[PDB]
Amino acid sequence: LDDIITRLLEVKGKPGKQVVLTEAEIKQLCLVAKETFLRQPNLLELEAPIKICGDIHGQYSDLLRLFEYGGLPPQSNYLFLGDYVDRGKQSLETICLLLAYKIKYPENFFLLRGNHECASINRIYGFYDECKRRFNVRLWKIFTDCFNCLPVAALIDEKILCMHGGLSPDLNHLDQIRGLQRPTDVPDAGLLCDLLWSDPSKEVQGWGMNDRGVSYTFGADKVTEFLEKHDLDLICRAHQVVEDGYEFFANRQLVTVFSAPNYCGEFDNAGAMMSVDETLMCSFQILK
Amino acid sequence: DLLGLFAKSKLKKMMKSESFKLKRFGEWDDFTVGYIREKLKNKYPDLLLNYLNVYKKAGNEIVRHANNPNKVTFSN
Ligand SMILES: [Mn+2]
Ligand SMILES: [Mn+2]
Repeated sequence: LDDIITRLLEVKGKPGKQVVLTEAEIKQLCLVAKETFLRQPNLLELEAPIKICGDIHGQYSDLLRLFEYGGLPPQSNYLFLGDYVDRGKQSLETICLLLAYKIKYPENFFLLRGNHECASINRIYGFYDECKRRFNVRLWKIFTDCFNCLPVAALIDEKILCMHGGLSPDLNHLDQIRGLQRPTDVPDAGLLCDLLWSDPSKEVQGWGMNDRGVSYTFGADKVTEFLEKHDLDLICRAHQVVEDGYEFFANRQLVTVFSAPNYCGEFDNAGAMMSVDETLMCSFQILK
Repeated sequence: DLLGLFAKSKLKKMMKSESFKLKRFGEWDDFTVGYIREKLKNKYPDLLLNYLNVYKKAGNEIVRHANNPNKVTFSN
């Protein structure tokens, strides 16, 4: 309903620290975005050029900085790697805008599921409370139903594999991501869990138990083997705050992109976005 | 009144006996790692990582070919 959707974008395109939308509007974004996610596959097959952002964590004003740098949709294509909500002050503005652009430019704008797009997590780490306090808890369940449909990985020109978290001991072929059943919660263990939860480790070779308490660490050995086996050049993931906004692993066979600058007003990290051009030359735009 | 493959009695024996362990790992191969981890119930992580890192061997089998001739590079 293209008139409603542009007024919504227009209004969100403004700074503040108060609501500007109705519950029914937010409900609409969640319904329509959900249907859009379910039309498109769970493993996205995207083409460059495209701009790739990592965690935002409700840092709405920084999200606007990122669209400044990259160009508002559809001046560029975007893939976000999840973690839109939690920790920041403005999760609602953050997710509502992102969902609006998904609905608006569905062939040009993409969002993956982060481990925080999960009820048992965002219950605890702020989103549920932001929902209750600015609207109500019913709007939280509406987001949950929407998040449960978020796609889980994306493959760029068949050479860059993107997911929020990392590799899985159960990720033997990429079509297994395509086959993940969508309206789902994140199970405690297994492929979907690991795609949203796993981390690269410089210290631990192979598979290690993840200190977070779910899923795994993978060493540079696992990355090397995985890229060779699946004829991929790069893994692009997020999930971890990194000082310089991006950070290479395993001879640059993987990169972590985290887009929330100065996370929680505490980390003093830079945020990054990775631009992939048509030749798959990758470059990084930094926010301090 | 049998035991499951992942009975605690068997996991302990696997900790104590390399040959027994190898035999059970033989059967653990019939399951996903997700399945196995849920069965281990957050005990015997040493068994699971040994299974994952030592007993399981990775290929060098290439199982995919990408039809894109481009190759990732990094800018200056
Ligand atoms: Mn994370
Ligand atoms: Mn995070």
